[PDB]
This record gives sequence, C-alpha cells and structure tokens, in this order.
Amino acid sequence: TSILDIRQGPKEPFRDYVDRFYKTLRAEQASQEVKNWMTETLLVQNANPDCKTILKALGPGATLEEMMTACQGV
Amino acid sequence: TSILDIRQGPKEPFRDYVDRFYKTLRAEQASQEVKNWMTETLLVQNANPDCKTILKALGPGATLEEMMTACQGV
Amino acid sequence: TSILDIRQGPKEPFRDYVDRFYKTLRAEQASQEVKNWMTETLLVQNANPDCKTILKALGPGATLEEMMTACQGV
Amino acid sequence: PIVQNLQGQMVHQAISPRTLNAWVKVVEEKAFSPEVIPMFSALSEGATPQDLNTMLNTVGGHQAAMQMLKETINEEAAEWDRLHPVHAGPIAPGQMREPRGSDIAGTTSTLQEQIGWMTHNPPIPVGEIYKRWIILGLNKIVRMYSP
Amino acid sequence: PIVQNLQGQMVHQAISPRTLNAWVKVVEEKAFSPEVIPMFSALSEGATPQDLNTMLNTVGGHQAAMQMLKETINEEAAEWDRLHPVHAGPIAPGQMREPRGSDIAGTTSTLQEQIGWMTHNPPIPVGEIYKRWIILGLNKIVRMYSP
Amino acid sequence: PIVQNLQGQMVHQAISPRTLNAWVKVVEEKAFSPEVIPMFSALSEGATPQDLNTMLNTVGGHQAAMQMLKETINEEAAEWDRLHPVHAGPIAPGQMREPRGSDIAGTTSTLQEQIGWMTHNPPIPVGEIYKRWIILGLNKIVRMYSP
Repeated sequence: TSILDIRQGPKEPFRDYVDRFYKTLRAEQASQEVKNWMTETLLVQNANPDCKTILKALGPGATLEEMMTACQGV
Repeated sequence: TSILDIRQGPKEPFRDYVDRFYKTLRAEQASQEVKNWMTETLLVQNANPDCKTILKALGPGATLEEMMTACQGV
Repeated sequence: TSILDIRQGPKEPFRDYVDRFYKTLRAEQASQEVKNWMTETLLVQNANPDCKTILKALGPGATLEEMMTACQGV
Repeated sequence: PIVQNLQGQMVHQAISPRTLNAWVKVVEEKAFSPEVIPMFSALSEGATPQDLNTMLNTVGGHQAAMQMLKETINEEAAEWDRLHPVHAGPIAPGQMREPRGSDIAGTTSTLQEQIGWMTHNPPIPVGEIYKRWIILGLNKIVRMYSP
Repeated sequence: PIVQNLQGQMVHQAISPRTLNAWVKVVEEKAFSPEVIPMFSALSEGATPQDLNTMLNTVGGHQAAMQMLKETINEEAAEWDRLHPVHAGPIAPGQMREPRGSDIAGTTSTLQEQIGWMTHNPPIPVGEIYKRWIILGLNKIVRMYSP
Repeated sequence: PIVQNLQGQMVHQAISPRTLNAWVKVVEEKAFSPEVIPMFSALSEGATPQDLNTMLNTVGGHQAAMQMLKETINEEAAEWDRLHPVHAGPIAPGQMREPRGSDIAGTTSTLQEQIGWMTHNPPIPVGEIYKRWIILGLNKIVRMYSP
C-alpha cells in the first residue's frame, strides 16, 4: 500500500490513523526533509473533516502530543 | 483469615481441613511452644462432631498418620 | 487517566482503590514531598462516605496496614 | 550480582533474563504466599542493593503492598542511621567511607561503591542488612494479607 | 555490549538472541507500562549506542510513539551539541576526537570509535547520556499514554 | 562465523541451532516486515558468505521473493566484477588471489579461502559487501511487498 492511500476513516480515531501513518512512513526510505514535508502535509490532508477542523485551530508549530490530545473526542 | 476461623465442615474430610490448618499455621510466625499448643488444641476443637468423637477415642499421645487414618471414613 | 480522577466507588472495597491509587501514583513523577502531600490528602478525600467516616476516626499519624484493616467491613 | 571468577577473585556479573523472568513469574503465581520468602532468598544469593531495587521496581500490581514495603525499607533505613551514627572527623585518604541507610538501600551509593564495601577486607554485608529489611517487611505483608 | 573478559580487559561481545527476544516480548506484553523502564535499564547494562539503535529499530508497532521518541532523541542530541561546543583548533594526533549528539546517538560514530571512548582513560559515558534521553523520552510517552 | 578466541586470534566457530531456529522463526512470524533487516544484521554479526547462503537456502516459502533476491545477488555480483576488473599478470606465490562477485557470494570460494581474506592483514570485508546486496535486495522486496 502507498503512503497517499493512507487516510482517516469517518469513525476512525486519529490515533489509530497516526499509527498507520508512521508505520507506512517507516516503509518509506526518502530524504528526511521530504519525510518532514510528508508529515506536515499529508497527515492533516487525509485526516477526517471533524478532526481536520480541530487541527486547523491548533495552527502551525504544533507537536504530536498536542495533536493527539487535540483530536481525542472526535 | 485468622487461625481461629479455620474449622472443619460437616461433610468436609478431615484431611482437607488438616491441610488448611498447617497452611494457615504456615502463616503464623509464633514461638514453637505456642504453635505446639495450637496443634494439640485448636485442630481437635474445630474438628466436626463425627470426627471429633473419633479423635477423642485415640486419646493423647497420638500422631498425624494415626489421626489421619483414624478419621478417614467420616 | 489523571490522579484527581481516581475515586472510590460506593460498593468498591478500599483495598481495590488503594491499589489503583499507588498504581497511578506509580505514574506520577513529582517530588517526594508533593507525593507525601497527595498521599495524606487525596486518598481520603476521594474515599467513599462510609469508609471516609471510618478514616476520620483513625485520626492523623495512621499507617497503611491500620487504614487497610480499618475499612475492611465497609 | 558479585560472583567469584575462575581466576579466584570476586567480580560483578549481570543477573540473567530467565532469572529475572523467574522472579516475575513467582510473584505472578504465588503473590503474597510464604514460599515467596525462601524463593526470594535463593534468587538473591550474591545480589547487590542495586539488583534488589531492580527486582522491587520491576514489580507490576499489588501497589498497596509495594508502597508498604517501601515505607518499611525507609523505616528500617532511618533506624540504620539512628543506631549507627556517622564517625569522628574527616574521611581518611587511605580508606573508604562508612555506609548510611540510603547506601544500604542502594540509593546514595554507586555500584563500584557497593563492590568496594563487599569485596574489600573486612567486607561489610549491606545485602544481608537490606535482606533482613525485605524479609521483615515481607512478614508485615504476609501477616496483613492473611485473610 | 562491552564487557570485561577473563584476562581483565574490556572487550566487545554481541548481545544474546534470548536477550533480544526478551526485549521484544516485554514490549509486546507491557507496551507503554512503567515497568518497561527498569526492565530496559537492566537489559541495557553495558550496552553501546549501536546496540541501543538496534533495540529501537527492531520495534514493531506503536509507531506514533516510536516517532515521538526519535524526535526526542534528536532534540536531546541538538541540545548536546548546543551545550557542548566543538573544541579549540585541530584534533591532536595523540588523541581521539570529542563526541557530538549524533556520535552519542551512534549515528556518526563507528563501533570501534564507541569502544575507544568508553574503554579509554578517562572514559566517557555516552551510553548513560543516551540512556537518560531514552528514559526522559520514556517519561514523555508514559505521561501521554496514560488515559 | 569467524570469532575471536580466548588466545587472541580470529578462528571459525559454527553457528548455533537456536540461532538458526531464531532466524527461521523471524521469517515465519514477520515475513517481509522492516524489522527483519536490523534483526538479520544482528544475527549476521561476524558471519561468512557460506553462512549467509546457508541462511538463504534454509528459507521455506516466499519463493517469488527468494528468486527476486537471488537475481539481485547475481546482479550486484555482476556489478562487482564489472567495477573491479581482474588485476595485472599472474598471481604472486607470496600472495592470495583477489575475490570476484561469485567469491563474495561464496560460490567460487572455499571456507578456508573466506577465512584467508577476512583474517589476513589488510582484511577485506566480503561479508559487508554481500550484506549491502542483501540489505539492498531487502529494500526491493519491502518496497514491492508493501500493499
């Protein structure tokens, strides 16, 4: 399965999705800079509308514990 | 559970009771002399009437194999 | 789960609650003095009314075996 | 632990994983039962304080008991400090320092320090002092946890 | 790991498969539970950075946590480089080079280099520096993964 | 593998059955998962080409992958021969012959020859050259077998 095919379900907790992401990211062998680009970009983009909304409110500069606690009720 | 709370059932084999006794006696830490006193005293006292009757007939000086074979049919 | 969220049920034995407390206290990393403060304070405070009543009668200076034997019938 | 090597000296060697796991499994299976104390005693043969904290810290579950033990270990340690006062004047260059309750509990001492005391001549049995505190605290637990 | 041989020198020996598997099994069974940290600490006794990356790289699952740890290891490493600047002028022929955050993380150093630093006199405890970063990052994880 | 003996020389010793079985079990359980590569790397510490063919030949199952790897090993070997031409004139009596791709793959060389190259001064790391080919071919597999 390709990294672009990794997406969050409509009922799937973000948490279970983030695990899937760094597992697939774990099978990507690209430069770190590209993998940083993938992190800030693709993760949020394939996140579900309800959490996506939430993550837009965190702004930039956000870290994984704060994202992970931010989308917990969703 | 306290050692005073160890008693023989009305249908319980003595054998299963004697096992319970030296297990609980195994969790008592008292002087040996006191534990000897407990042995000759409490064991018979909380034994059931049918076996109790039997044990009274063995008299004093009795040892565990003879008590254990004495109350076997009970 | 946070340490403030640890509370004793209305039918839950204290014992099962005290186990939960030092497990969660085991995941707190605070200074010992603060953790001492948590011990004397929060434990009793989130204890149920029936045992809470009991613990108030032990007074201060009390140790865990005496608290644990004090709220046993509750 | 500190074991004797083939050459005829006392050197430290690490404790084994299936020893570790055997300690875990005992606790899992027999909880507070009295057989735990001889069992402990055998598996603590030649053990350091450091290894004894490792064994206590690696427990899961029975946290009320684990706290009661801790508090017994500190009481017994407080008592060590009380009974044995610190000694007169500065520490000699030619000598190594006397232990406190917290060195016996392994807390304030380093491994090399724990090996200095035990391997040196006369040797001091800081394992056996902690061992009694553990066994004493084990009696407290056993007596309480009797139903 | 780097262990002491019978002859009385410190030499490298490989870590054992049932040690490896015991590391695996701990992670399988107790995931983020606190007992993992003393457990880690025991199984990391005398371990190299190289062996510590081996242990981290051999994890399966919990990839969000594994990434959080990585990023903590690099932060702690960035901090090593910040706090300890490089030293004045060229490296002496008679001496060996000071480590950076990435040598501590094992990344820029070779094994023989990791053995030079630890076995040499004075020795430098690059294991124990990485160990704190691992334990610190373990606290971060434990605190987050509390529910 | 070729290991260092107590006397202080490098001698060959055979690999252990529960090492063999641990290799088998990894493959059984984690198939093409990435953790297989560090795992491999640890269990290949000090290993010969001969031992590496033994490990590859003892696989059961995943024969499409095993063939893809073989064909990668031969490609990487063909590339070794290309990049490193044979040397000028006849082989010296005082010296031992340079390896080819097939000596690295273990095929055209004998064990004593594999020990000559590795133990001799300078030593040549024919294990590490095959190891990269294995790891490279492992990447090919991992990337394909991603779904």
